Amino acid sequence: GTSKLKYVLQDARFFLIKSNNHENVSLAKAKGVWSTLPVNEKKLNLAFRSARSVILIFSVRESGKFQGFARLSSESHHGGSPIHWVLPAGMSAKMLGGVFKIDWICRRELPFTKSAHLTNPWNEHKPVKIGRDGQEIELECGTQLCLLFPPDESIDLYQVIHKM
Ligand SMILES: CNc1nc(Cl)nc2c1ncn2Cc1cccc(C(N)=O)c1
Repeated sequence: GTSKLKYVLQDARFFLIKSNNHENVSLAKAKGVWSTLPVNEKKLNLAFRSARSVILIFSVRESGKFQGFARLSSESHHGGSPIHWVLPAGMSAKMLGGVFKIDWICRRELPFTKSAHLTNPWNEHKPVKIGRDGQEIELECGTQLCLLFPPDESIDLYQVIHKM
């Protein structure tokens, strides 16, 4: 069902994550980690303390889709085997230092064509697919967007609710 999902999304904050390549999103799904640029890293650390759930909604650039969504389980931390991110033109690897742990809520795709009726007040009411990496999505639009994804029956939200 969707009752536990709605509970997790209750009073959550939502952020759009734009990745330049599929390889890093695949790595994030396999390992439960994400790294972003320092400007967005600071925003996510502040949000993590402020909200019962912080949700990252992922979209690979030029894919025309979202690839899933996940909940932050930690603030960013440095120190660990450098994740073997595929670095775009000038990512320095030092800018992708700072690793957040995430718990996937949905690893299924959603095409942008399915979200065309959702606009984001925090980005001038443009369609929610439009936005830069780290753009915050207002609560009602973010909740609706997450509910549009196909159910991911491989995920049990029971352990996620306990992190809360
Ligand atoms: C593992 N984390 C990531 N992996 C990849 Cl492949 N792309 C990411 C990313 N995080 C943000 N992006 C998008 C991006 C790429 C280069 C420059 C900017 C800029 N704002 O100038 C933004």
